[PDB]
Amino acid sequence: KIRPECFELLRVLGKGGYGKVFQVRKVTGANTGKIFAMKVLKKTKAERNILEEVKHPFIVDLIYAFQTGGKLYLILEYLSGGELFMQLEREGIFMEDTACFYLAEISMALGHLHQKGIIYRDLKPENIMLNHQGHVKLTDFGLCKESIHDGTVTHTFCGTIEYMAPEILMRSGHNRAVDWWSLGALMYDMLTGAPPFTGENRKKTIDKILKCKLNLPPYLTQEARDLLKKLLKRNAASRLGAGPGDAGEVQAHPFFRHINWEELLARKVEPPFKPLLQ
Ligand SMILES: C1=C(c2c[nH]c3ccccc23)CCN(c2ncnc3[nH]ncc23)C1
Ligand SMILES: [Zn+2]
Repeated sequence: KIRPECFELLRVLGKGGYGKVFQVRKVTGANTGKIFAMKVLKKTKAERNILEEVKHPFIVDLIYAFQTGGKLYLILEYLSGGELFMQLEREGIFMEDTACFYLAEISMALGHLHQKGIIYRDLKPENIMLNHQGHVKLTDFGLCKESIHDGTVTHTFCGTIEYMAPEILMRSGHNRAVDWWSLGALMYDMLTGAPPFTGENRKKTIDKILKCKLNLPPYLTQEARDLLKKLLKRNAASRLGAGPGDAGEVQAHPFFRHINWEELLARKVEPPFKPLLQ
């Protein structure tokens, strides 16, 4: 039987309005000494449900889950590699091979989610973690990681909306196509140093995202520009990935022509950055 006393708290990894995350050490049972991430939620139901259903090398693992008092406890694999964001922040702009690597792993995680009817919605780089090897882990399935909350009910607009598809901002209904939009916004951020549609304030950013007039920098390879054009489109249904092939359609793009998907998935491809060496 698992309970909070089975874990000593080592440090605060993050704290939001609705939850808090610790690095923890288990001190009982056969995983004695094992390090985990512990997320504590003040009761969140769809989050646990998703993690119990998903199982993929590029999606974070859920080890234990329990509730005691008013709190829900998720015990996740500890990811020492930090946020994808941190790497983008240090590098300024990714080389295309670099960007390619991460987008390729991500696209596989998204394939898995969609096959199970799950939508990630928001690929802002602080929502993508790296494991100790430097491989991608999607981690963000909870309510909202923010301190101050937009509106007073729903949590779409709370953090940056710079990677969110037009139809999400409009609340006009949406599907998995939004995730391929967000992949394009992430890809654009990686390659250019900023997301595709930014304003001076909130209102303007939304307006630029809705107008969706893409500026493709001339510096990028032909294959990169063509993929970005195919991802960042207002018409959700016409996005690469929006069709029957889902991730398949995206993975077959020339931009990924050097990817052995078998090797990538087995994590036998060397990540461009190794957190243990940094
Ligand atoms: C950052 C997180 C976070 C930051 N601010 C928050 C506010 C509310 C809820 C969560 C957060 C969450 C995930 N995270 C992780 N770090 C390391 N191993 C991890 N395994 N699984 C997740 C995880 C670090
Ligand atoms: Zn919020």
